[PDB]
Amino acid sequence: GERETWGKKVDFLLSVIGYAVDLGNVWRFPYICYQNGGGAFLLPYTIMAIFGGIPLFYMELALGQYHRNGCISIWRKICPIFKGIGYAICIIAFYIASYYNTIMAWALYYLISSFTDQLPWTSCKNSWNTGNCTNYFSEDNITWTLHSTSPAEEFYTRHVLQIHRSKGLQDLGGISWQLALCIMLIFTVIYFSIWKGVKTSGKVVWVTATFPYIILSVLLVRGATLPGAWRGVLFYLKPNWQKLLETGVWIDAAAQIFFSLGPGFGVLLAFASYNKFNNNCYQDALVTSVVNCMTSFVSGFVIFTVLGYMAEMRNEDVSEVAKDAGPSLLFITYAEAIANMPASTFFAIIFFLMLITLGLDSTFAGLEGVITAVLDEFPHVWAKRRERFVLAVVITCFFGSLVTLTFGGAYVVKLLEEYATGPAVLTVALIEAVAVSWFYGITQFCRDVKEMLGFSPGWFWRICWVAISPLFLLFIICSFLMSPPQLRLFQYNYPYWSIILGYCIGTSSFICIPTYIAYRLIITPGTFKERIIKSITPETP
Amino acid sequence: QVQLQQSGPELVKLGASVRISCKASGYRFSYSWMNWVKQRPGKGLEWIGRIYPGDGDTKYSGKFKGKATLTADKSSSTVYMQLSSLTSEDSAVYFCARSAYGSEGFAMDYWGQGTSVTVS
Amino acid sequence: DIVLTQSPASLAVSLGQRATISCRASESVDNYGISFLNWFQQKPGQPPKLLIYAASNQGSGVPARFSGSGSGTYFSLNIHPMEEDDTAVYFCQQTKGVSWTFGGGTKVEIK
Ligand SMILES: Fc1ccc(-c2csc(N3CCNCC3)n2)cc1
Repeated sequence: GERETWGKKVDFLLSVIGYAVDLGNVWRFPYICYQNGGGAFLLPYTIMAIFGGIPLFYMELALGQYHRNGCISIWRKICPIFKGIGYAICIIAFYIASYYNTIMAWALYYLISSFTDQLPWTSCKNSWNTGNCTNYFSEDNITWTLHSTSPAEEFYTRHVLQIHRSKGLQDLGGISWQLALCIMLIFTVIYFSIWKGVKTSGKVVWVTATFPYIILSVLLVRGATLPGAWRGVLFYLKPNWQKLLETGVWIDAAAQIFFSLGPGFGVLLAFASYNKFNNNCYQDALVTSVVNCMTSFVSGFVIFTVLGYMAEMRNEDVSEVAKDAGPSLLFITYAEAIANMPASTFFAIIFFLMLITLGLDSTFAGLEGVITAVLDEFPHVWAKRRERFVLAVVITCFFGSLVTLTFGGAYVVKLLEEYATGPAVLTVALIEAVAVSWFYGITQFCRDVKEMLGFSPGWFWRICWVAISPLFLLFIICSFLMSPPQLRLFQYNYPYWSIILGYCIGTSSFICIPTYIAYRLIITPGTFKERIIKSITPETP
Repeated sequence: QVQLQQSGPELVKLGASVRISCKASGYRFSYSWMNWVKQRPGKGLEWIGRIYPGDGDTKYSGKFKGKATLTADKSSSTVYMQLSSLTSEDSAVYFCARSAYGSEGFAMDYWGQGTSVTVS
Repeated sequence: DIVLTQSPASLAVSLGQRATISCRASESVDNYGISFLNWFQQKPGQPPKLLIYAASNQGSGVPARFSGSGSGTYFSLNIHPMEEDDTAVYFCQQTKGVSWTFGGGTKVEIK
């Protein structure tokens, strides 16, 4: 087969690292770690990474490399009835692209807004500011009334978001042309990065996957030298071992590691499908997973040095400084830090460029998974003319993201990020692991891995894939189902119909798998036993 | 009770410069633009400029830059205005206003009694 | 520089009738859902008094008879009933641009 291959091994490694290293490594993991015991949380995170995310990462990489097919078509070679998984994954991508890119747009907007001599989120003198605004790092002579807001909070909520113009999820308001242009530029960059395939995405990730680390090192050096950063680092690391007793800590570690590594989104599979057959996907999986986890740790150091600095300038514990987190931590809290620190313009420019790149590499990977899946599944129509299909994918993602550009767009972004990554994607990943372990047989998968690498996976990997990784995903799914999210943003309690809409989004993502199972059973003739067996067995070309 | 107290009536000669003061009270002084507005004897209001004492950021009208310079003194909660190279045209009543906040359209809610500058 | 054109330059009202003063902005003054156009009243020989602190919002202590309306480039101030105490010069100030130019002023006098 004349299939495309990575120009260089570094291209694949950096593509995977950029995929797994997103803004979640920077603002999800550190907040979750501090909330769940700080240093103690490194014990769940590690454990659920060793027996959880990493086995699935390696399994997906090996599967994609061996079968050299995308998310949709690969199930022809593993378990045909589960072909619907592919389509489900595609839908998930859309939902992700509906909000993911929007967040990047915000960063881009901030980036542009950060090119001024004085950062616009520095003072309360601006048009968007209201009477509640008060300088965050003001002298103690002026008290911080509970109703007060910081200038950066005003800039985020009223200038860029204009959230004040939306009464909630029911009244999103109009579309902000500024964010519309920002996301249009974002999608132009995305398209022109992933329109010729891996031969261009691999080269683009050289900048989009390494630059975030350069900026992270710069920001770590900046924060470590800030006054009061040691207190922030101590809060980050001070272990609350009692938190390990709570099940919620382990639940959060599981969810964080799964959604950080991203095993089960059809993206690692698509990236591996371009690897050379005999390439070592075991080493690649280990290297990329440890890189992602260490990036999460280092970015937590970066964030919490600054949080401790901010907690020192205000005589407050880091708990009040962090508040509630979200994008409201890199756009309000950290943005306040940049505004206060010297050389604020340069640090803001690099910080928001880092956010843009951290998002861009992951979006490249997420959309490339879908593009590869469709290209492999329907080559008779898309094998050529790939550029126009990628254009169609980008246009569809932009149209899906239009709702997130409204003045109530932040509410929709939070809704999607809470429900797009709900138990639907976890169930899809669990069914992937089950199909490749039980239905396809762990022995056959290990034989394929031996044929690729030359050595069969050890008993640890077999046990993980067969029992623990499916059990890991099932544990997360049960956690998500038996605890609905009471999600809240900007003192706006989400309504119950929003929860029902999130359930609808999740099922629409997942309802592809049962629908295709029923379709495949119906089409295949024979009795029910044969009707099922003939479709479980991988098709032989 | 917000009270903007301005200087008394001022009489100056041609080509001189004058210091017009506006003392603010009743509100947090550093977080409100202080607008200076001109009003000639027979003509309407004529915005001169504004100063944010918090950052000390002054923005002037196109025809008043250089002619008028605003400054702030947070210790005394005062806003000062230099009119330079005063001519017969500058003879007018000058008002200082609090400018409310951005959410309220920067409305100049509170005003001073006005300083009558007579150039002769 | 946003230019506010008021109309009419002078306006005569029979006592108790409705007074309407129109303002046209060369550029839209709306921003973040806030019109950024204010209406002020000035009695002869007194400092201007804030009248409407937005396109619509009533200035603190302003009687309910005064009412602002409009948005974008066109705004209006309406007085109903026009009491004898309302004879004054009504100005409109745009707080949108860098320079907050005042309006030409409308002299409302009792007929
Ligand atoms: F348009 C898109 C489509 C998909 C994604 C996507 C899928 S999975 C994922 N991540 C999980 C692993 N951690 C990095 C982020 N992102 C993003 C944008």
